[PDB]
Amino acid sequence: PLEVENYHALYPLEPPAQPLHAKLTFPATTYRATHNTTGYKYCLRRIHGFRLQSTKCMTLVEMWKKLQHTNVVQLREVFTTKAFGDNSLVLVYDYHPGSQTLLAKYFTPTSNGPLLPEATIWSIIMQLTAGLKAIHHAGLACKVLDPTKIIVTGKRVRFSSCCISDITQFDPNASNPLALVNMHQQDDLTALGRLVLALACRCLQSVQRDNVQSSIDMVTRNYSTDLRNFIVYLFTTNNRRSVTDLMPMIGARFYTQLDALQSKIDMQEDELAKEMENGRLYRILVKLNSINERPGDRYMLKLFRDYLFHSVTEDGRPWLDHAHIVQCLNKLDAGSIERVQLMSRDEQSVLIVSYAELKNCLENAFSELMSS
Amino acid sequence: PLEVENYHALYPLEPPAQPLHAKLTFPATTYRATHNTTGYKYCLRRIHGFRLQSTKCMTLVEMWKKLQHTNVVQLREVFTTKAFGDNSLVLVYDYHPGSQTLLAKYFTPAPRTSNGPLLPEATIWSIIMQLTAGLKAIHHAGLACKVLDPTKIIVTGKRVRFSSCCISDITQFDPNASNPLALVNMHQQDDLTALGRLVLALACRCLQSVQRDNVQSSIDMVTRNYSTDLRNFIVYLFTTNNRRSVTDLMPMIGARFYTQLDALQSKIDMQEDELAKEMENGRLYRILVKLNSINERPDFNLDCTWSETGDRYMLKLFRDYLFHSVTEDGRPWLDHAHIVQCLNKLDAGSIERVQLMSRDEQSVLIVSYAELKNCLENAFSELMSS
Ligand SMILES: Nc1ncnc2c1ncn2[C@@H]1O[C@H](COP(=O)(O)OP(N)(=O)O)[C@@H](O)[C@H]1O
Ligand SMILES: Nc1ncnc2c1ncn2[C@@H]1O[C@H](COP(=O)(O)OP(N)(=O)O)[C@@H](O)[C@H]1O
Repeated sequence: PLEVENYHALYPLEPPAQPLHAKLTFPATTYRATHNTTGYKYCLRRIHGFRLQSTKCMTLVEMWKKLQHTNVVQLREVFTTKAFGDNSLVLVYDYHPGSQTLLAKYFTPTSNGPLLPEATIWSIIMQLTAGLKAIHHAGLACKVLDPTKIIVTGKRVRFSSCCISDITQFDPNASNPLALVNMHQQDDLTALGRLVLALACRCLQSVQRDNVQSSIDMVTRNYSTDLRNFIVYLFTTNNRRSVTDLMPMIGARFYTQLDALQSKIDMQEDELAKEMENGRLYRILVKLNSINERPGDRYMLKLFRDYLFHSVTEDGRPWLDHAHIVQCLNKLDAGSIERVQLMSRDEQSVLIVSYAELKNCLENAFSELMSS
Repeated sequence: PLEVENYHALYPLEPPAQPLHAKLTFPATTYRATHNTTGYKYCLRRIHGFRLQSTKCMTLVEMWKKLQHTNVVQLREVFTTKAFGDNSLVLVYDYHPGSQTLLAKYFTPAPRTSNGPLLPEATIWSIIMQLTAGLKAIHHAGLACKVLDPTKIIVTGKRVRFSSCCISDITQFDPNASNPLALVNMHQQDDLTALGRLVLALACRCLQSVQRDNVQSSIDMVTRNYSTDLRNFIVYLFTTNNRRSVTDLMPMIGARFYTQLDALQSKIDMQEDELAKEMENGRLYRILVKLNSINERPDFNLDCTWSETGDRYMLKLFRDYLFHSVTEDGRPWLDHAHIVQCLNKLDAGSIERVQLMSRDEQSVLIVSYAELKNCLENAFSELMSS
């Protein structure tokens, strides 16, 4: 299995994907792949020997593809295929690199590992809550919510494979569908509460039906009263629950998170401003190379091309400076007033040109070439 | 005036700084400056004909310096100098480029049509979420914006900032008072009021809607065309008998936080993309430089090298494959995307093979990219050693 219909270059993720419970476990596996047309790297998940029962399910998927939230791993497309040798349904998601499952992050062996700092638990709470708000608004339920089902790429938290579980369990013909999405949506909120308690305890089996109440008691000792009420709110099942209702409990923290994100944006704003250089170089040289090969002005650029890479040390040895080439190209891109002296292969001719002028020669030459 | 205290190549920002009213208007100009030691570019404000009275205001300037928030333009230093040709006090801020005042952005007219199509509500909240973020940061540090209004806020791309918060305190600062900072709380309330006017003015997008006479109906304007949350927001700020807090405004913004919190994360996503492509650009620019050194470099590099043979020739053919493509019309087809795909294949050195065709139709040459990379590597090292 090296080819799939709309993709190729598949690579197996680890750990191997868990087999999924429909009624009978359908062995299922998730893969790194590469798009055939663009060469983009995506993530695709195969569930073995599965065919969608009705077309209506397709409507449900369309909702899933349609949804777009930063806190949800994007669903890109879904197709049924026989290429693997067991005809199967594969879902393609965006591939987020170096990500590990939240289970992997925090529950792998103050218990197993130093109990999570409160600060972190809220940042998680805000991301997960945001995703849920987006999902529920979009008239969907996560369906399954638990440590394996959420992935953390760097500091970001994302609902990794939410659509799958909904697809597998869906009824094409359902008595009150919208009434059922309602119970499902609530379930998530109960499941959200169960998750965060596992986090605050940083022991997965704290959530145990038996254990939970003492686990809650622990939470309040080591963490704030707010985090308590939050967790206690999600657990009081009797009442209808909303992502909105959690809002005053997170409370003013939103400003800390909102504020943090802006300085991350300012962080990368600087980085990006520096590394933007690489781009200009790649592009400026690409214009120049295309110009040099294809056929006065053309000769001028060609002499300049010799200036950069045709160099010879007094002896006859080459003089390739990497740094010099970068400087000259940057000056060329800037179109600086400063002038360089070009020498023709003939001894007599010598050319004096401003970079700004030379940049024009390239700019003029390219446009005509594109035009033709 | 081309040299300053720490500063040279000062450039005049437009539109020109508005005069500053303390008692008698002091003409002012704001400048783009380059730091001499650092070469970093800052923004500095000169208010004309001034002398600081005392260290007392300085102790206050220290606090502004301590403070550092994303929604406020940073204060770096304040100094009094006689260089510009008179007595002036100059304040140095971080320079945010291409930024414009909030007044200029939303209130410049081209005509309820107002002067412009009423602002989208979503837009207004994001502004609210950023200004409130600013005051929350500033009060919490025991300060009052002192002046809040369309001119004093600048918008740099999507980012909204308090442009020159510190200036108001030093200019109006007095040697003798009940205390310098005894007054700060009434200032803070004055801010929260001033916030209300700004957002009301934005809703209407008519600047004069703030005026005493007009307000009630301006609020009436808001309620017709916007959410009743925005109504409550503007209205809450206007009750004056009550002591108030920036963080009291929270439930009114309410569920928007996810909305904003989300757009920022998507901005973070977009940058990681951009940041990624730049590194690729990095990888490939360098591959290209190695490619260029070799082609036609081999003028006399080797005596024995025979025409059209082995490594030098194979890389020449590859160069033609990238930059010497003809559209069926016979037009030069330069493919930007194609070139990037090929170089990545060469940089990665993939299993997959490509067909390199001579200018002669007869000659054709099929080579794996991994083999294709090897030629460049071996060709380059041979050249590097000399
Ligand atoms: N959408 C995704 N993009 C990139 N990597 C992903 C991903 N979803 C999951 N992964 C990676 O694969 C591992 C398990 O993912 P997956 O097989 O889909 O979830 P599972 N069956 O273990 O519950 C995780 O450690 C995670 O790093
Ligand atoms: N801190 C700052 N960094 C970069 N640019 C700034 C800035 N403060 C103001 N500007 C720009 O300079 C112009 C005038 O600045 P400013 O002096 O704040 O306006 P003013 N004095 O008439 O009230 C504005 O159009 C604004 O875009």
